[PDB]
Amino acid sequence: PVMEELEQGLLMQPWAWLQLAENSLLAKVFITKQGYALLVSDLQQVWHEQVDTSVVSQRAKELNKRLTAPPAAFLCHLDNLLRPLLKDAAHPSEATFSCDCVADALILRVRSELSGLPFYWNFHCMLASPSLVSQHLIRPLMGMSLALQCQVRELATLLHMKDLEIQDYQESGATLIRDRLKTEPFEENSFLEQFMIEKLPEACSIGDGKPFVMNLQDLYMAVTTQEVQVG
Amino acid sequence: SPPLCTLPPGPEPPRFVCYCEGEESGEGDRGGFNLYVTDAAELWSTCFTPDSLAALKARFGLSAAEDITPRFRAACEQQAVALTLQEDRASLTLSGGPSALAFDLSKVPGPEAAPRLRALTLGLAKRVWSLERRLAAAEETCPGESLINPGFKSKKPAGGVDFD
Amino acid sequence: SPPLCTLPPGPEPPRFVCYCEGEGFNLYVTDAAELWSTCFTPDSLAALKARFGLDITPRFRAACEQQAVALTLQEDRASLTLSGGPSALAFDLSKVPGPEAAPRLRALTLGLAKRVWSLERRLAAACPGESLINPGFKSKKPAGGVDFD
Repeated sequence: PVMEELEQGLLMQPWAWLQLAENSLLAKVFITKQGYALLVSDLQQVWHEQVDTSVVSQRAKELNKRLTAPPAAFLCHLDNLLRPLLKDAAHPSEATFSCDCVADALILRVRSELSGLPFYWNFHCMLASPSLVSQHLIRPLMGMSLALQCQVRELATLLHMKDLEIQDYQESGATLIRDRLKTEPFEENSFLEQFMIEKLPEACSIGDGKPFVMNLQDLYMAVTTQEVQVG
Repeated sequence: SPPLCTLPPGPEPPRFVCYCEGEESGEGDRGGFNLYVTDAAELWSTCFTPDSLAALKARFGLSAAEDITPRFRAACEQQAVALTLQEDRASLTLSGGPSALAFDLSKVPGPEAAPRLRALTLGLAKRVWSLERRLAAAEETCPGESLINPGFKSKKPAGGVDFD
Repeated sequence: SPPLCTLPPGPEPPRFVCYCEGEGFNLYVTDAAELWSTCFTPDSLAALKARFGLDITPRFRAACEQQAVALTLQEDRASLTLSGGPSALAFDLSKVPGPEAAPRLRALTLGLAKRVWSLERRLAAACPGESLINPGFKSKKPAGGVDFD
């Protein structure tokens, strides 16, 4: 059951932007006293990891020897180190991050100072399975796109109603005072034609993934929650 | 000023008050997170335990080190709290965050609840006094065109002889 | 804005809280466990006003804002000294029965919670069947004769 709770928590969490020494990644981490689950990506490949208390203790002992800590304390310290970075960036961290892309696997090394002493950890993230990758990226993105299309349709209907009201005002023996405040009739086809050639090239640039985390996270979280509730 | 809220919402007279205690900041004494809810006649407390805290945090997709006080305060501000009272148990539903949270509460013993009620009353009086004083104190107490002469280009300052 | 005061109001946590209500108005002072009330009556209130040459509510509020209230407790008796006017006024109170007071503490707690919420919110923003042929006459169903059940 603990693994199931870890998976559900990882699914609930939103994407965050991580700036390594040279590159950038999109990461989602869920840490509990029983272990943790991590999912990283760079818009080309997705790596996933999930570890339990025993693995955490073994890795802590083998990496940073001379430290005798229970797995729960190590997990809590890892959460304290990671969560602030994911919530906000460009703030005092003092936690170096590095990545090594070994054959068909990734190693994410995190270094920090725990009360003025070294503290090292490594995430051994293997290639994520298609099922998990799909459930975490593809279906939520399609749901978000459909929701945004519905929002656009609703806004278009509202604009049509406002245009009808303006037409009624004009036809009711009216005379606009400020000619500058004159909105032209709204046409869906014309607006789409203008947009696709004026703003799509600059509005469809994902880049390194920063816009995705900065703009479409609330919708992503809502879609993921709805999918979880459905099934 | 620990987060708290009163129910039912609206202009009707209050009939229930809920608040949270614990998770004190700083290096001083720290107590486990707990919720106290009273009708002014009976008191309900979580009676949580560290295993209970871990189970509650993991159940709702919340990390062990995650702090629940900000979520409680945000929900109290939004008045997204719902209550269901049983014969001897209470269920509290919070919808202030992205995901709904469920809490279970049991009646506190009377001998132990009475000192808790007295402390709550004294604290409420102190907060009322402090906030009233604060409110009383605060509420009342063309490029290259000269700007000077439009239509004439701004002449550059006279430099003179500048040897190369 | 019912006036109230706490003792001590400084950094030390308050011990007793005093207030007034319903101007059978009686000054209520509570430690959150026990209560003391003046139990004023119209005749006694008139006699006290005549003796002191008299509303006390403005003076009580001024003292509470300025924290010019002095408390004394002795067994079941309580004594209050109020200052701010030309001459300080002294009042006496007896321990009201607990059974009669429990509703008083409940109401005080509910009112305090309501005031806290309200002040925090304030500081935050700072004819079917009518016959068509004959209007005014109800439509009448055609005579169905005898319809056996």
